[PDB]
Amino acid sequence: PELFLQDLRSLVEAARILARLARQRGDEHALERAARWAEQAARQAEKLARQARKEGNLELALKALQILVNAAYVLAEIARDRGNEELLEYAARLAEEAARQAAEIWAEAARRGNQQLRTKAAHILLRAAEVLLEIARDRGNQELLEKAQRIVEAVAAAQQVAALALRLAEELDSEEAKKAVRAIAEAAAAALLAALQGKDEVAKLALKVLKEAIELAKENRSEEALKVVLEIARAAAAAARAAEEGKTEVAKLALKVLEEAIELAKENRSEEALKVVLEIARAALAAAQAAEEGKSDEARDALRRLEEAIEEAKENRSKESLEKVREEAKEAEQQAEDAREG
Amino acid sequence: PELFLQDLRSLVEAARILARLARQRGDEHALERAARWAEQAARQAEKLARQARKEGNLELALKALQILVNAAYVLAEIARDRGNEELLEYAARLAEEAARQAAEIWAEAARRGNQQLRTKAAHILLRAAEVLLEIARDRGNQELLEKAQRIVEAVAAAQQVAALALRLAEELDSEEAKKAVRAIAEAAAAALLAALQGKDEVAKLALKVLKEAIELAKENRSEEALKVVLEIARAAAAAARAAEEGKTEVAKLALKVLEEAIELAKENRSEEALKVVLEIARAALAAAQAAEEGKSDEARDALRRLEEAIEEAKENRSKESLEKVREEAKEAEQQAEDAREG
Amino acid sequence: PELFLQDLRSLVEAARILARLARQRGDEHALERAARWAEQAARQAEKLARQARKEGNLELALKALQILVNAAYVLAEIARDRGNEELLEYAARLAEEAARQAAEIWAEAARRGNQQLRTKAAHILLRAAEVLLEIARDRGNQELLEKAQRIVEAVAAAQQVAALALRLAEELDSEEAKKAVRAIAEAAAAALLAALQGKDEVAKLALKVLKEAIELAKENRSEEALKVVLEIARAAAAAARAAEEGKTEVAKLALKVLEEAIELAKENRSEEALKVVLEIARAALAAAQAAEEGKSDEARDALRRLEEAIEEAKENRSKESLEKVREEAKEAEQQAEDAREG
Repeated sequence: PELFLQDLRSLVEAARILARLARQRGDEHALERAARWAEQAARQAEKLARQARKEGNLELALKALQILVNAAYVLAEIARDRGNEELLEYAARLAEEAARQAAEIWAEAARRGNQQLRTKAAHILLRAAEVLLEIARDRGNQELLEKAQRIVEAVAAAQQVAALALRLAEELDSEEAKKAVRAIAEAAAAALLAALQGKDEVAKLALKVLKEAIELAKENRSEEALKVVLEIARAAAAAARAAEEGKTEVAKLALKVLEEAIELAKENRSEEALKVVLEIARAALAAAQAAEEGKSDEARDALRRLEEAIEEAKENRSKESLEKVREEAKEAEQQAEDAREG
Repeated sequence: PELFLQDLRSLVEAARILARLARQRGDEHALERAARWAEQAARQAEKLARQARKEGNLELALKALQILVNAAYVLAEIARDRGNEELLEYAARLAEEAARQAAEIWAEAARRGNQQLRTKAAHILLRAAEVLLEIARDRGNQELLEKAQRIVEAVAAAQQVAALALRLAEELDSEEAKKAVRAIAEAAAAALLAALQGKDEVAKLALKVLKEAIELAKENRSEEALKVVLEIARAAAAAARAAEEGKTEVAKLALKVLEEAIELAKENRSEEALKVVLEIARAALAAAQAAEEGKSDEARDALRRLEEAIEEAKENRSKESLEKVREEAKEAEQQAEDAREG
Repeated sequence: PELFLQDLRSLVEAARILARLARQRGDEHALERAARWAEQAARQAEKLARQARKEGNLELALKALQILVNAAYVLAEIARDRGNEELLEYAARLAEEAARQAAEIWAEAARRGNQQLRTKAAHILLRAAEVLLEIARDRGNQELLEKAQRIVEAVAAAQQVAALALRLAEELDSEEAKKAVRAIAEAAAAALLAALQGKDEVAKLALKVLKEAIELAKENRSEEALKVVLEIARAAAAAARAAEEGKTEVAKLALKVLEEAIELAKENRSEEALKVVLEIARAALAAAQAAEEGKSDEARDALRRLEEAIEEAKENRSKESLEKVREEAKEAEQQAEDAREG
């Protein structure tokens, strides 16, 4: 049970001893035996985590990482002394595919409404990226450092999106607010998986778009703006499925489609201009399912339609032309219905 | 709530990564960004601790230190590598004014009767002085080491005064004993703030006076001696407000006024000599409020009155002259009433 | 109470500061004072552990070790800098006689049926052997390393015997199984004390005999084989009291008396051959009390009787000669009754 979880922690703390003890004894017979006391151990937890994540059980699969994550820092002191990069590039795959399912845990954290666990996942991601640090604290994998500095940057700022949620479910103890906050966070977890892939600038600017969402939500908070930011929360969310589809050319385009809209929020802040912005986003949630489908020449065919219209409200913002970008926003929202139907 | 307390621990463990990761990448853009991930974090807890200590809430403001105390050991590895002593002398004020309110927590620990927390405060003071150690483990601030060696010495011995309290509230499970023990400890916390200021010898000998209190309390423990040591417990207490008033010349004099009295306790141990010692102390609790007032030429005017009387019981100790230092102790106790009235 | 247990943890963390602080200040007056803040502390717990182990209280005497075990790693940084091997060979006796009673705790763990604590004891043994590592991480006590590499090897494999117990009290949730499992573990704790003494090969092969017990128990598990392995569990157990009696010549002989029997288990697996093996072991539990008595010329006189009979079932295994090693096993079991009576 959970006794076998504490029955495995000592085995890990038995490799950190026998590996440091057998490297200091010339016992490469026991240093290869202590290097086996860690390889024979970490797998029994990876199958335990795969079966716990299969049962939809969080708190145990969460405690299954902090023990399995530390298993790298012991195999680091082993494969560094023996010098075998075939046993060092083995802990590389042991940490990359480990933090793999660590973010799929932080998904249903906000996607199901657990807020004290979406901040408990950051420990693993923080204390597991530190397994590549001391692995290259002096060594040097130049391309690997270009990830942890773009990964650890994608954790601390990711948990920062969960900060305004609390300070807005506490500054606004409402259900029309704690539903957006739980979904404007269920939409912020995608920025993790969007900068955790090669495109680090795609999601650096993805959360940067959701940044102005709360700033335009604390400035003008309507019951039609709580749903304007919420219909834009889970709308810019799928801009990662466009970046996670080669279409970072269309995702960094799609994620930017809302930037000038959230900028046109507190300038011409009208209940008729909000419902034109609050109705302008829904196509992005359909154009992202189209760049997660493959129509980059049809998403950009519909994306190049709201550009001269982005140069419409920008050029012509007066009451009859921002309300003409209203009958033009409805026309732009029709290109998605002509594309979603396909 | 307390979720934002765990939502801040990961942010600290995210600076210890990104600062060690960006110093090892030439990213003084991210090493100045990781040096900001710690500066933007520690303040949100210092205001949380100031608002928790404002509400009279212990256990949360106590857990607010162990996270805020560790914040120094991360900024140490930053300001040491960059070499900027304008960012290193910033963590100096971040640790000095931090342990500032750490002893004001241990005050109401015994001053309100919480004994398992007066020993929980020592962790912070011990694990926060260790933030100056690794900051100068090789560097070297010679004047700063002359504090931590006089500070850490003032913690371990301070928590030693709380040891006899337990072993006397357990060796004497009484209320006439657990009230003195809770006040002979509420009087021992002042020795912390008296050696934590420049005068390290003032309180080294202050607890050394309360040392013979329990030794003369385990030797001759009367119900009139439980109140003799208790009327001397919170009496020598205010000898710090004299040292914390420049008058370490009058405090180290006032703290020494009880030394020869506790020595005259188990030699001429009489219920008529106890009530002459048990009535000799109360003037010190009034002469300390006078050296905490400014009458160093009037406290020493009344202190130089019990000196030839200290040379009275010492010279003339026989039954008619220790009982003549009785009608002289009452005369000495009258100089405080002529001084307290002012 | 347990407040004095937390009132002692800070005192330990006050030596690790003042010893590192006074060695870095030339204060060999305070470095000898910090070396006293640890010597005056560790004994108050060793008497607390001796009085807790006297009261048969586990969880507190278990938490009395993790604090007392760490006390070595602080005195290591002291006696290494001062260079005095008369203060370094003092922490040697402080760690050897410490792990002394650490295994006598893991005894009644399974010998009384507590399975989640027999795995909690491994932490101490693992995190206390690591006190000799950093003590000789660079120094070098060649004969001492020949112990910790044979001690830490005797912990991780010892807790491995407790693994099959869970995976057989969970794979077979029975009382005829959870009684053997609690006794085939109460018999595995002796292998700890048998390789923790000079004879490291005596118990390396002792658990190696109990290894084939479960392998022959998962292959052919009868209700007469659950009692065959259980009557062999606590039978090979006392093969340590023979090794812990100089008679490692008779113990490594006695521990090997069951090897060829567990090998003759799944080859001629008969309910009439099981009850001949299940009745062949009981003499070992009586021949081990004879090598724990001193009759090495009478135990080997009875041990040299089952050798030509070991060369009987091996030579003559057919149905009439393994059943003739049946009427010979009863004859061999009679030499113990003629020896136990003495």
